Amino acid sequence: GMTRIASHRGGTLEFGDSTPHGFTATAAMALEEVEFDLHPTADGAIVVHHDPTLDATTDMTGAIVDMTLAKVKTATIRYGAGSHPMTLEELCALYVDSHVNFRCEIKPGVDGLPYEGFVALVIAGLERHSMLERTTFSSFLLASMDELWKATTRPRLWLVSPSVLQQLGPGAVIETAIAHSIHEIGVHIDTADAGLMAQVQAAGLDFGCWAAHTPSQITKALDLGVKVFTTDRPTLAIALRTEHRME
Ligand SMILES: [Fe+3]
Repeated sequence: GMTRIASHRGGTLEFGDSTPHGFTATAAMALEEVEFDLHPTADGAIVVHHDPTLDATTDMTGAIVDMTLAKVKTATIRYGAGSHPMTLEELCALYVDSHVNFRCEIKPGVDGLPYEGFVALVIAGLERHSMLERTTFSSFLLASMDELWKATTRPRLWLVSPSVLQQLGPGAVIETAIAHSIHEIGVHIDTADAGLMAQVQAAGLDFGCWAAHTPSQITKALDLGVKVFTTDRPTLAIALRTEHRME
């Protein structure tokens, strides 16, 4: 078939991290998914932002869950020409009329523990704005995968970090997925190879990748024939795939 392309945070290295501009630009592009992360605010809002704090990519400091949607909207995103962080409702508006689908990540808080009651709130929100039926859900945490398995019929994918992959080893990663009724894993592109993909598929699991940001990495994913990869350079990915097909 054809390896799908997911725009990492709207295309971080083209448009900045999680910017209205990058999401808008991604919404009009010739790829299949946009990838993004969500966190709650202290007053029940759902904001699109990678880290659980605002420090790294904005001019404001603090944990998103400790602050109001008001304060979060006062923050300005680095390299985002004046942009503020998006709510989920706002993000949904840009994609309702687009052909590109959602790949949502359930990230934990600053303490690394999952947000209590949030998976439900995200599922409600997406249903309320007519995108749930176009969302694939992802997380590094089995606690979050387990909540998703119980709360939704949408596709679920487990993000397997290099540490987990190396330490558990592929055998145990596969056993753990199967034990949790997880039908797809995503590994860091630098930890992927043909043998690993063989082993994963032989167990009945889909195999995708993440962090394919360079020409080398992007080409590796296409040559390997993975199901999907996230990329901070979606423009180049599309161009490299189009050219890979023909070659
Ligand atoms: Fe993510």
